[PDB]
Amino acid sequence: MQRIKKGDKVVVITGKNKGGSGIVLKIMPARQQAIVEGLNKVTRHKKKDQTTKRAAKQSTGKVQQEAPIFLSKLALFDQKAKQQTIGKIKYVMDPKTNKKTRVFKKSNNTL
Amino acid sequence: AKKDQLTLRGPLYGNNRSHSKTITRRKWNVNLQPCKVKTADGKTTRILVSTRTLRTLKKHNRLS
RNA sequence: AAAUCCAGGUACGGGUGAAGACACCCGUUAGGCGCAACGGGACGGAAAGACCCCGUGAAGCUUUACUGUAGCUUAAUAUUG
RNA sequence: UUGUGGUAGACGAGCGUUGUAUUGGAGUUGAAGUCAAAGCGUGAGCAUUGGUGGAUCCAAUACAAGUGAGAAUGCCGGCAUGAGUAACGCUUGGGAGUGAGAAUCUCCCAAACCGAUUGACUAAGGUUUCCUGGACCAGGGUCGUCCUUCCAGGGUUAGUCUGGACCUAAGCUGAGGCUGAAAAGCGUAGGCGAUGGACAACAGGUUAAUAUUCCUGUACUUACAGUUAGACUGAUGGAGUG
RNA sequence: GGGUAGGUGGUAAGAACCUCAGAUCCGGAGAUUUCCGAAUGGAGCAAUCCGGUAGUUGGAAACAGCUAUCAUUAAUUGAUGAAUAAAUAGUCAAUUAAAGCAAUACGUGGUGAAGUGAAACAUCUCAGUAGCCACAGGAAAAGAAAACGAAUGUGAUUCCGUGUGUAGUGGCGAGCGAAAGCGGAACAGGCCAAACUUAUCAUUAGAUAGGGGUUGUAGGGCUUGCAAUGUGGACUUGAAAACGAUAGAAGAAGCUGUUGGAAAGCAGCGCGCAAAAGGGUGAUAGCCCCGUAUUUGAAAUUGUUUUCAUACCUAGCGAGAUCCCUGAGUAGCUCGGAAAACGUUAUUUUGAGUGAAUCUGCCCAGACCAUUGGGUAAGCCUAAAUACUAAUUAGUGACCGAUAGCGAAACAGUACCGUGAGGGAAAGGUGAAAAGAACCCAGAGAUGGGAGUGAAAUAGAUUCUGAAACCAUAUGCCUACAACG
Ligand SMILES: [Mg+2]
Ligand SMILES: [Mg+2]
Ligand SMILES: [Mg+2]
Ligand SMILES: [Mg+2]
Ligand SMILES: [Mg+2]
Ligand SMILES: [Mg+2]
Ligand SMILES: [Mg+2]
Ligand SMILES: [Mg+2]
Ligand SMILES: [Mg+2]
Ligand SMILES: [Mg+2]
Ligand SMILES: [Mg+2]
Ligand SMILES: [Mg+2]
Ligand SMILES: [Mg+2]
Ligand SMILES: [Mg+2]
Ligand SMILES: [Mg+2]
Ligand SMILES: [Mg+2]
Ligand SMILES: [Mg+2]
Ligand SMILES: [Mg+2]
Ligand SMILES: [Mg+2]
Ligand SMILES: [Mg+2]
Ligand SMILES: [Mg+2]
Ligand SMILES: [Mg+2]
Ligand SMILES: [Mg+2]
Ligand SMILES: [Mg+2]
Ligand SMILES: [Mg+2]
Ligand SMILES: [Mg+2]
Ligand SMILES: [Mg+2]
Ligand SMILES: [Mg+2]
Ligand SMILES: [Mg+2]
Ligand SMILES: [Mg+2]
Ligand SMILES: [Mg+2]
Ligand SMILES: [Mg+2]
Ligand SMILES: [Mg+2]
Ligand SMILES: [Mg+2]
Ligand SMILES: [Mg+2]
Ligand SMILES: [Mg+2]
Ligand SMILES: [Mg+2]
Ligand SMILES: [Mg+2]
Ligand SMILES: [Mg+2]
Ligand SMILES: [Mg+2]
Ligand SMILES: [Mg+2]
Ligand SMILES: [Mg+2]
Ligand SMILES: [Mg+2]
Ligand SMILES: [Mg+2]
Ligand SMILES: [Mg+2]
Ligand SMILES: [Mg+2]
Ligand SMILES: [Mg+2]
Ligand SMILES: [Mg+2]
Ligand SMILES: [Mg+2]
Ligand SMILES: [Mg+2]
Repeated sequence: MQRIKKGDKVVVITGKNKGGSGIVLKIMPARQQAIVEGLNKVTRHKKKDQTTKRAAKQSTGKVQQEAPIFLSKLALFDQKAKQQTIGKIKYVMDPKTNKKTRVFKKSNNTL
Repeated sequence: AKKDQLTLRGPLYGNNRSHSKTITRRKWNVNLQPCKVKTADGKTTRILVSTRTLRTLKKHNRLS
């Protein structure tokens, strides 16, 4: 399975942004990146191009979007625990459904 | 080729040594001669064989 | 663009010198820098002289040079009575 | 105390480069590289500081070498000199327009050369160089708004034209076969091979680009089937013509 | 089968979809596989043209779709059949194999130079090398003594060290150079012909198919007995098991502060280890991530080994007879060559000629003869050690780091040169992240100057660092009567 999936809450443990909590919107496995909403906001200088029916307007000024972040800098966020903390996960297989599930190693919380 | 039809023995390549031991490549050819070999009273083909094979056939009562 | 180019700020007369000097010795002359000309010199440029000699170098050709050989011709022997 | 010029040459002692092995040390508070400066050595050489640079490097003792560049009409790359010099490879003037910019682009009027040709149709070859619009990185021996250059789109219509589905010349290939150490060479029957022989379409119009091909008009030729009438049909071979 | 939550190959954003009834992706097994090319229906200027035959569907037929087949040679079989009665040659049909390529590498065989050295050159060397051709194989070749050789000797072949640069061989010059023995790697010996016998061929067999036999301190056959039912193979089919190969699963351990754009650096306090190999993460991370040590797992294909059964082969010691068999144009010999270290010679081989004997036999022990001794030619097959790497997996380097390393880090045998064979380059690095510079000014525009992002824009796509030659600008000094390495 994968350490980080599309949807789970995640934070950053290195860089200028420390303790930045967000939801992963998209994962590129090949480039080992991850788009997390609200984090790594870059503002491309949006030019103007008019060669299509939609390009006739293409209103784009200082649109701030999301820049991808290396998957190593991401860490899963705990929610079930009363005191939330950042830890590592296991890949135990519970015989109830025989499906692999991530479980933290500093607690006993699933996913 | 200049070779027997019963056997496959062909030419022998060697040196032509003379006085002063000068080397020149030469070829010995087999004594190919025409002969007719009967086989069960028929097919008297005019094969081209060497004299050695001809002698062998003669001493074998023309058997091949 | 081009061949050329060791670095140059690159006079003339007599002598000297590897034996014919822009550069050495002794004298004379000459403000700095161009442009248009013509070829005296720079033993000017292009071509590791084709002439000559050397190399126990190459190649082509010639002959009663040597050693061989294709081909031609003669004999023995086998096919062959 | 005696000495210390020196080529060929002999001998001895050292410097420097890269890497490896053992130790220690420096480095985003800035390593290597790289530039500058008014330093230290007997020599190869070695430091200090500052600028640039952005991640490796230094000292000691040993070991192993693709280990030291000024010359080889040395190889490669760059840049000078000659020199803004020679040259720019047969063809004029003006008016109007476009354009930011015009001797060079567009139109018009002349003018000058070709006119058994610089005119027109095609074979061979070339392979999109053809038409339209746009552009002026590069190419055009100048310029350029322009080009046979570049970009985007488009363009080649056949029963009768040129060649196959027809035929052979020189020649090539060539089952068998002959010859030859091997590879192969020769060669019969067959099969290819036009620059030749046989075979039915002419006139006009149309698009920016095709036209005996598309369109209009009028024709022709060869196959197959049905049908009518007449006739016995007569080749893979013989003969004539070709 | 594994494995998930993403995917629709790169220059590549966007548009439109697919995907949790399990996608994309990885592995095993299959399906489809246009045309040229051994090309093989015929041709031909390669990727084109022109067909025949037998089916089937439309048409009224020509015709047009959709299928299969159609080359040559060799072997076997059958049919037909000339000169010429029979019979062959030939013709036709059916079945089975062969064609070709590459691994710039190893093997065998045929053919086979020259540059060069000898300080010239012809013998010789180079060298049986290069090249040309034929045939393979996973290796090939060789191979079980008519042997070495001088002894109370060894007992197939192959490869390594020594013997030794020795004995020798050489215009005795340049040079060339073993065979014994010894020490090692591996080790394996089998099977036909003839005798004798069985059955069948107009049985003129001298031929076909079986039993018997495979030799040297001679063996086998002929006749007559004892002992044998085993051990082992280079061996066929099966069944079972084990070890692997082709995807994978799990896989421990860290926070705080400081410089900094950014920490992983530095410092403090800790923790894990059968994991301190490596890669990435904004600098230099054992504890951030992927991994590594270790434990594991295969539906399907495939490799090695072992066990059981099962085919095939595989068996000793005597006696008598005194009879038979033991590889012929063969061994020798002569005339020309060659192989061996030998420049031809005892041994090996052959183009021409000639030509033996049959265990009281034949060959050999460097001419040759005698004694002694060794061995059984003229028939075949043979694993292992040995030679090499185009390719697949893992890994290493006191090997290279864009003039180096393969010619080729990039789309290189490309661009380009030549009719052709053939010859043959150069060229890598923005930044952690394109956040690739919106906007304003000048300009026709590219572009430049600001602004903005960024730690840095003198990192700006001309994109790491940026040396010298070379070209310009400037502070200071000197230079227009001056003969200048
Ligand atoms: Mg010779
Ligand atoms: Mg004098
Ligand atoms: Mg000379
Ligand atoms: Mg001479
Ligand atoms: Mg000579
Ligand atoms: Mg004669
Ligand atoms: Mg001295
Ligand atoms: Mg060092
Ligand atoms: Mg520095
Ligand atoms: Mg060197
Ligand atoms: Mg020059
Ligand atoms: Mg100049
Ligand atoms: Mg001049
Ligand atoms: Mg002039
Ligand atoms: Mg002029
Ligand atoms: Mg002109
Ligand atoms: Mg003019
Ligand atoms: Mg005129
Ligand atoms: Mg004309
Ligand atoms: Mg073109
Ligand atoms: Mg045009
Ligand atoms: Mg235009
Ligand atoms: Mg121009
Ligand atoms: Mg028509
Ligand atoms: Mg024809
Ligand atoms: Mg013609
Ligand atoms: Mg036209
Ligand atoms: Mg599946
Ligand atoms: Mg010679
Ligand atoms: Mg010589
Ligand atoms: Mg010499
Ligand atoms: Mg073999
Ligand atoms: Mg895992
Ligand atoms: Mg882990
Ligand atoms: Mg690390
Ligand atoms: Mg003898
Ligand atoms: Mg020899
Ligand atoms: Mg005997
Ligand atoms: Mg003797
Ligand atoms: Mg014998
Ligand atoms: Mg290179
Ligand atoms: Mg370079
Ligand atoms: Mg070409
Ligand atoms: Mg700027
Ligand atoms: Mg530059
Ligand atoms: Mg730079
Ligand atoms: Mg003065
Ligand atoms: Mg004066
Ligand atoms: Mg003077
Ligand atoms: Mg002076």
